[PDB]
Amino acid sequence: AFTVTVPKDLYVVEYGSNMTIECKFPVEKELDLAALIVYWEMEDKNIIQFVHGEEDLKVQHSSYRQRARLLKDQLSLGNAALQITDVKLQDAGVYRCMISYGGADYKRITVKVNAP
Amino acid sequence: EVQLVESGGGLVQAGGSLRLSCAASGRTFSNYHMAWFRQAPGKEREFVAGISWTGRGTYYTDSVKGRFTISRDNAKNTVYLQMNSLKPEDTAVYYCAAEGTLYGSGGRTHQSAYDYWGQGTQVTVSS
Repeated sequence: AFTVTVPKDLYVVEYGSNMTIECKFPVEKELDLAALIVYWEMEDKNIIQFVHGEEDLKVQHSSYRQRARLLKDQLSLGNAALQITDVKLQDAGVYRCMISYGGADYKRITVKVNAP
Repeated sequence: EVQLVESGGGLVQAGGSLRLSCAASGRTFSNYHMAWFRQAPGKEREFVAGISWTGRGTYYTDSVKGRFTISRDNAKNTVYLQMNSLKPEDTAVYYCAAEGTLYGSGGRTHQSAYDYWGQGTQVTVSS
């Protein structure tokens, strides 16, 4: 019954804005980072793979290089928050979050970006 | 509690066709990348085909491109491999696999990226 919840499954964002999209999971205490994996994708593109307490930047898609963060202090609250800097039409699509923390779950989120 | 069950394997003439099916139970796999792998006796298990959780990205090892087609039916929790133009190289046990927690580290074509595996179905091309 490990469940990920998304406060919003649809974001509509303005061109050039920063955006933070959220996926929540149960955390009451200090994270076991040996066990925690957070994986964000959009449209089969690797945005962030977080494993052993670090973003694996080797596997990150070039479209997200120095444009994406997984907000580490939100993770400590059970919030896998993906921040994209300076959103463009390329960032419109279907995103998916995966959290693994004694069980794994996966949620889809649509992002619509408005014209420049 | 998760089970993947493959069916549809058999003996086929070179040039012929078969359709493999995998029925998943225990949880809904709609949001998971899914794949077929194959393994011949005494050889490394290899990626064959992969389908995205989007439902609309398909990926193939070069030697099966144009011959094999992967598809899924999220209402039935099933994955399919349509195999056409079968060749001697295709003789193997075929496994259907569901995305694992290290998919983002390992990549679509690596065994390490999938945590759930069926028992396999044997395909034999007359050679």
